[PDB]
Amino acid sequence: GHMELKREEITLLKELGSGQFGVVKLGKWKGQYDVAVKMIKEGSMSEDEFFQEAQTMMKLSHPKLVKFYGVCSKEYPIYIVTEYISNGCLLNYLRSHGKGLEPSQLLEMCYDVCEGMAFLESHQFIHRDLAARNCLVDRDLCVKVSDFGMTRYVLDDQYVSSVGTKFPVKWSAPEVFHYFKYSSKSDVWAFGILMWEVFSLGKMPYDLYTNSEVVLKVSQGHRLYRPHLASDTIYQIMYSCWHELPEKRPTFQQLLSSIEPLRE
Ligand SMILES: CC(C)(C)n1[nH+]c(-c2ccc(Cl)cc2)c2c(N)ncnc21
Repeated sequence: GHMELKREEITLLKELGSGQFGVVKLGKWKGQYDVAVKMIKEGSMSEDEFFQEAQTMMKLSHPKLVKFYGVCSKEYPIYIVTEYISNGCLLNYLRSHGKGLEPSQLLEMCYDVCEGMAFLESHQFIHRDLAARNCLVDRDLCVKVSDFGMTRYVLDDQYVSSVGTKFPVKWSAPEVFHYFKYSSKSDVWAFGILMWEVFSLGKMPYDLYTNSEVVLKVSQGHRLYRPHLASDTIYQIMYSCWHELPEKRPTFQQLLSSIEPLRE
C-alpha cells in the first residue's frame, strides 16, 4: 500500500557506508528528495522478518528516530528508503568533530536520543543495541536513533528471551549477558553507556578490557568512570542507568524530564 514505493522513482548514487543488515547508498527519490537506501540482499534476513520490521519502522514515526519513507520490495536487493542524515554516524562524528563541541551540545545529543527512546518506550518497544554506532547526526547536529532490525516488543516489568542477534556486550545489561533475557530497562542500561560514549567523545567503554572481563567486572559492581566533560549531575544520570536490578533503573520518561532542566 503506502509502504511500497515506486522503484523507478529511486536513483542510487554513491555508497555512504554499511550498517545492519546492509550497505547504505545515498539516493534521490522522485527527483527531489535526498534519501539513504539500505540494500537487503536475498537470503541476508528472512522475507517475513522484513515485513514485520518495515511495518514497525513505519509505525514508529518521531523527529528523533530515522524517518522511514517506504520500501522497494518487488525485486532484489530490497530497498529500505529513509531520510538522508547528512553528518552520518554519531560515533564517527564524535571521533572526527568532538573536540569542537561544547558540553551543552554533548548534553543536547543525549537529550535527542532520550526523547526518541522515550517514544519507543511509550509504545512498549526496546532498542536491542542502543549505542553511538546506531545513531545519526543531521545537518543541525540533531541526533536520530536508527532502529531498523534492532527493536523488541516488551511489556513494562516483563522479561523476554534474548535469542537472536548477539549485539556488543559492553552495552548489555546483566539480565542480557547473564540470563539471556531483555527487560523493559535493558536499553536504559545501554543509554547510560551511550551517554558515556558521547561525553567521552567516542572512546570505547571499558577500553582496556575484553568482553569476558567486562561481564565479570560489571557483575562485581564495577562501572564506567565519570568522563572528563560530564558534570557530576550528568554522571549521576548515566550512573542511575547501571543498577544491576532493572527495577532500580529509571524509565526513559523519567530520564527525559531529568535532562530537560539541564539543557542550554
Ligand atoms: C551507515 C550510515 C551512517 C551510512 N547510514 N545508515 C543510514 C540508514 C539507512 C537506512 C536504514 Cl533502514 C538505516 C540506516 C543512514 C542515513 N539514513 N543517513 C545517513 N547515513 C546513514
